[PDB]
Amino acid sequence: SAEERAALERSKAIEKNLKEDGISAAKDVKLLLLGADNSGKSTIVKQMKITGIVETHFTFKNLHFRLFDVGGQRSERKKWIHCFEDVTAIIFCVDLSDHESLMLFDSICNNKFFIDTSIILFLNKKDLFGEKIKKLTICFPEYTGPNTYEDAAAYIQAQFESKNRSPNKEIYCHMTCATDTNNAQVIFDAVTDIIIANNLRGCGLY
Amino acid sequence: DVQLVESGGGLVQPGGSRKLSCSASGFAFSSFGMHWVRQAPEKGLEWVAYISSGSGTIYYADTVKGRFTISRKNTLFLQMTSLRSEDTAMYYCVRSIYYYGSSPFDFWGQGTTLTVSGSDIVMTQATSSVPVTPGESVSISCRSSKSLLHSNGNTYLYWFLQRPGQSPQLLIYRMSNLASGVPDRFSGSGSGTAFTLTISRLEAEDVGVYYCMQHLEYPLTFGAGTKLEL
Amino acid sequence: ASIAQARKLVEQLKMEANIDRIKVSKAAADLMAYCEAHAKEDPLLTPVPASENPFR
Amino acid sequence: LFQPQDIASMVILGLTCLLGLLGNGLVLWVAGVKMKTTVNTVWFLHLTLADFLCCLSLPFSLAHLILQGHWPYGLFLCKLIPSIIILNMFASVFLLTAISLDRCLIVHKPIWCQNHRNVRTAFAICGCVWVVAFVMCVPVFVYRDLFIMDNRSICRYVPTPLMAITITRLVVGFLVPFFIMVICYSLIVFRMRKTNFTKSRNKTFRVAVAVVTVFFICWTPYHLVGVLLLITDPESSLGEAVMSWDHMSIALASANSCFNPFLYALLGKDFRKKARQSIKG
Amino acid sequence: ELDQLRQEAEQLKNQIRDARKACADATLSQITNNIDPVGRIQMRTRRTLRGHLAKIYAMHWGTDSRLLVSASQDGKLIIWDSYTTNKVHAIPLRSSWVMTCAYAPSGNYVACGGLDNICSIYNLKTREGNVRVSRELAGHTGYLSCCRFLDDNQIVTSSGDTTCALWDIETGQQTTTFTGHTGDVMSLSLAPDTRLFVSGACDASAKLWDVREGMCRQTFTGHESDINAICFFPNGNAFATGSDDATCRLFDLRADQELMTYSHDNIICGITSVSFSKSGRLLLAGYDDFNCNVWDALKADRAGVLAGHDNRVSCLGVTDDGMAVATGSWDSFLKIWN
Ligand SMILES: Cc1cc(C(c2ccc(Cl)cc2)c2ccc(Cl)cc2)sc1C(=O)N[C@@H](CCCN=C(N)N)C(=O)O
Repeated sequence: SAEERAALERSKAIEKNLKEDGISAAKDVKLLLLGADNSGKSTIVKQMKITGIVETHFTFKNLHFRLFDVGGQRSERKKWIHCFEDVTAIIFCVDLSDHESLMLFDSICNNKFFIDTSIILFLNKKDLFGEKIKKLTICFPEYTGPNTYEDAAAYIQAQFESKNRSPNKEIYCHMTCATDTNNAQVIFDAVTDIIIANNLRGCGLY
Repeated sequence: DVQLVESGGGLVQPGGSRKLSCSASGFAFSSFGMHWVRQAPEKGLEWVAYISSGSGTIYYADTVKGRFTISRKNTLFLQMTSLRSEDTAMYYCVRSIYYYGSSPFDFWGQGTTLTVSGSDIVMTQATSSVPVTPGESVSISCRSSKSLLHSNGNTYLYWFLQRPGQSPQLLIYRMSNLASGVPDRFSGSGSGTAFTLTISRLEAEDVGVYYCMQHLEYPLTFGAGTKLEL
Repeated sequence: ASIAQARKLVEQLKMEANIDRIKVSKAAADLMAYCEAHAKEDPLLTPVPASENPFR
Repeated sequence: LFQPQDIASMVILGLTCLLGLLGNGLVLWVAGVKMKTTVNTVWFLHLTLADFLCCLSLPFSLAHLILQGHWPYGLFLCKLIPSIIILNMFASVFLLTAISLDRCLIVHKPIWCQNHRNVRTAFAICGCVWVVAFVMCVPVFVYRDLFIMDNRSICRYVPTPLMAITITRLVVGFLVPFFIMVICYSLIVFRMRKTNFTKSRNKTFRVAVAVVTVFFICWTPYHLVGVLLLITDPESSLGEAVMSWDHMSIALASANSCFNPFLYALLGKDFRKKARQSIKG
Repeated sequence: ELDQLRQEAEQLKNQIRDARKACADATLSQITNNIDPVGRIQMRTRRTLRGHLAKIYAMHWGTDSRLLVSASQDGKLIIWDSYTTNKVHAIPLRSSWVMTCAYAPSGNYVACGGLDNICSIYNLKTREGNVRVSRELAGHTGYLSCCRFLDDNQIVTSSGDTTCALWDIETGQQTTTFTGHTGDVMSLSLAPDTRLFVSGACDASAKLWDVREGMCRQTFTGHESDINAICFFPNGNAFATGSDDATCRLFDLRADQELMTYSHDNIICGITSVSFSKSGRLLLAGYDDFNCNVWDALKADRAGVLAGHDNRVSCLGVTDDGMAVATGSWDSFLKIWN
């Protein structure tokens, strides 16, 4: 112990700094964006403004939301999806312009690593969907019902809800036409509900 | 590049007080230990004070305790009180960073001339003066009181070179390693008590005075100094 | 279009097929000889005394 | 040879000390060697430690009861032991109340519990609770004397200081904790009856009523006897009727210590899985 | 035409298969049957370094068998001192998605990479007392999975773009590239001679490259799923790869085929890391089933268990002199066995 005391002091100081930074950096709220190519992700990511991981952070109502996008990774999803195990939620976007989106939703809902992270569901091009209906049983050959806007949209929403298998997770919904910027409020409400549920379940009372 | 410019020295009446500062720029001063070493007009180097990183630990020599205080942007201070006759010297400023594989006592300042009108490991150098012509090989020996070969397997001997009219530069640290920038001509070895430095193909620029220092436990005591003059 | 890929595959197979091969017994003997020869400086399959252990 | 109520007390305290030692040691070991110090596990750690220490101190009092007086020790133990016992009991009660308040605040204002909730805050609250318990248990330590007046040591001790201490203990142990617990859990359930809590409100209500009823059963007769004995003059049928059950009243308060880990720590399914996995080690 | 090319390919494959089957005069198991076994090997934890906050994805030993570096997804890459469990450095990262690490043979550089398709270089011996990013290589499209230092002025990388390329840490340009893999490349290892290196893609195949002439030499197949690790025998003549089909295998370079298969019925989890011993007798493999096994490298029988981790183990590697073993898992703990 001639001059090893200085090294020990340096080690203790950097350990303290590491702990302080780690605690100070854990208050942000993570998220994630998934969906098809140009299926409404562009509209929402441009509404709030601000080729690997693309990150955005904006403070809303004293909550710091971090948003990730991984659409630029053209590889198998089973080799990097385990990195996002601890995200607080997952945001999924679908457009009613067109099995392409329901298959991926079913795949992500039944994944082993995501048995507790809720999925917030957004729908886009509602009026365009009505126009296409006027100009809907081709996309749903098994559709047993009238070709009207309300019934078709409701049945497609029910088909979205049917793929769920794990009771521990909940799936919300919101209709949009890629022309409104009200998504911040609904994201805030869904995220605060998810936070309350996760914390209460952590305490064990839920 | 790296520079430790300093100022604050001048003629002071006996019993007075003065403050000195060691300005530092060019590196991360926030995580470097700072020493203070002094040298009389005729005698050899001595030790004055030391302050660690974060102001955690402070030490002082035997003849300075209480009188002077070392305190720490990028500026270092050393408050001086109750000046006496022996205080006249040219004080230097020395940085040092300690971890596994580091090189303490690397850079020295330029000095501020100041004038006023046992358990300690003792180092001895018998060769006070040695006449050597250029083109030959020399050897210098530094002995100690207590063995410097700790149980870790590391010896704590240091060798310094001070060219005429300049500031000392580190040449060999921990008795076997060569500091950065020094040519491989210089080599030092030893065991336990007998230490010896070997110089090959002496050049004109190698003239000066060599010092021997230990770092086993504070306080630090220098050697007498061997003048390997031409 | 895909003719380049087929040509590359054919060239790679032609290069691979020209290697020189030996019986497995020689390689097994080499492995056994290396394993037995260097058995004195492997402190994992032998219990090193606590006197020569820096992790103790 | 033995009072029948004292026989029942002796056997139930034996079972209580064995069960509490086993459970508290198990949970302390599991939390110490396997789990980390997350935000929601510090409270369980502190409560389990207090219960474990009280269970450790209990068999000495069992020896007291078995010996039937005849204090063998010096003045220091006659001064020490009751104060530490009371410290541990009141610390357990305060930790329970703080847990309930935390569970209410985690729901009433979610945002404040997202930015200003960390480990240091929980540690500070626990330390404040412990120092409050120490300040609450010092006064009994203040007035301990080793009287003998007979062939054997007889460690003993209407005057106003007795009234002051008993009333303040009654207040801080029974009035504030009960009101805080009922208010917090009423608010939590009322918030749970709003929306998206269909899966809950079945386990939540059961857990709330179970915990509150257990607390009430454990801690009602102790304070009731404490007030009844001093308030009403002794040496009566009521005086005997409040003296006799005193020796068999702290029994249930101490059994609360071994009941708490099952109702609070063992409720979590993840903790149950971890304990089951670690039992095989 | 296309039929002629297909027939030629089939004939070439038939010739390769016949030549490989001809050399299998006898199996290794028959030869190794007579030699004595090693018995039971028991190992105990000696230290534990608790500094990280999130999952650990890599751990590389220093060249002097004293210092180690650990990379985690918390955005830090600490440097440890094994003999006293001390922290010596701490390097914050720009990106928090890192799944690789390396440590220079001369002890003056540290490399990291991840999901941002960029390989970084760090300088440890600056004169200003801080660690500064000397270079940031770019050009890969897919995520980088492994990277090793050939010397102080070169580095070899294997990325998710199904390619491997050799860099130059002086000018930062792709000096050479390697092609031939139809899937993601998730494992790379360089020979002790530092002249040849083998890599494992994610289509159940492993290939051997040449650094100098920049082309393939041989292809080994026989697995069933994506390979996740690879390493070299100390003799430099054989390598052992552990796939996701719960089976490790041993390949001989000269024999151009496999030698032994390492399977256990009780184990179905996929191997995430393999590593040999100093004398080439123990093959200490890590498992996704929360534990580690110590296979005897010659008799294909188990010889111990390195139990003690609370989650999947993501790394393992012995020292240069074969004295210690270091494993790090997803529970943010690194333990030094012995
Ligand atoms: C641990 C313990 C053990 C106790 C046993 C006991 C019997 C014989 C001897 Cl030698 C020692 C102990 C006991 C039973 C009845 C009686 Cl009258 C006295 C003691 S009491 C006790 C404790 O904490 N007591 C205080 C609590 C103050 C609250 N006010 C109330 N309870 N009225 C108390 O005595 O009241």
